[PDB]
Amino acid sequence: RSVASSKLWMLEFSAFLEQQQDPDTYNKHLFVHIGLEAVDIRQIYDKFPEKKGGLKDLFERGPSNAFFLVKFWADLNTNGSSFYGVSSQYESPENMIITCSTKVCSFGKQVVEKVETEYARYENGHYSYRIHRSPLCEYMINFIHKLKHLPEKYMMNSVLENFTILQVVTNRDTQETLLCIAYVFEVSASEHGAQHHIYRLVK
Amino acid sequence: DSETDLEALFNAVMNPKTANVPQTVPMRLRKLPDSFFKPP
Ligand SMILES: *C(=O)CCCCCCCCCCCCC
Repeated sequence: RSVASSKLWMLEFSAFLEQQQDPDTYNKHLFVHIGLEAVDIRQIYDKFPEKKGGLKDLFERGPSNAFFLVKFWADLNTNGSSFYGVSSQYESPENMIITCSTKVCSFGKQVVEKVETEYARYENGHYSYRIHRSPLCEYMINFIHKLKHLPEKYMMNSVLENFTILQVVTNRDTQETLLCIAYVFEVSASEHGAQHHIYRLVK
Repeated sequence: DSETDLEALFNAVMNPKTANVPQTVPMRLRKLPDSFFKPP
């Protein structure tokens, strides 16, 4: 359990493109997937929204054990019959109503936000939450299109330097930060496809 | 003043002569762990 505070653990996260070849045949490509060294949070504050409710405000309010930075190397090697989606799964000892707020940022400015409410399912003494095949927003689809249509790989990384995602998972009733994950991106150059490093964010 | 929109973002990299996006410290030049740029 890497991405885990005291109250919530993210077991699974992936962004994918699923293509329907025919009614019985589907090809799925994963862009990124999950399924701890410390980083000075001050080194990344500029890459994320500021002011009240922003990364700094959230981190200062705590708890500090809820804050993570994920570095993704994204696999972009993939080709009206397409679905761009994201799936994620969480476990908790507690039965909560949680809100998952995902912000896409460019040069630290919020460009789009997706907000999702999730209820618990009892599963083996604990509770599971699943965001199943959430449609990827058009901005993200468009961003991926533009990325792949850049001449050179070095250009993709130059664009990605200033593209981040902030995911904040909150107890809806109490507004306690259960998980806050900052996502940073490079393009995968590896023969093993998508990779990742997970860090604890510290003061 | 600089722009911060989708076309401007890619334009800045495709045609650097006409770039008008905020300027930043490259991640490689920041105080970050070595593993940050060495994938597994
Ligand atoms: C829009 O509805 C929500 C914003 C996107 C959700 C985050 C999914 C992570 C996307 C990673 C795709 C890989 C491209 C670098």
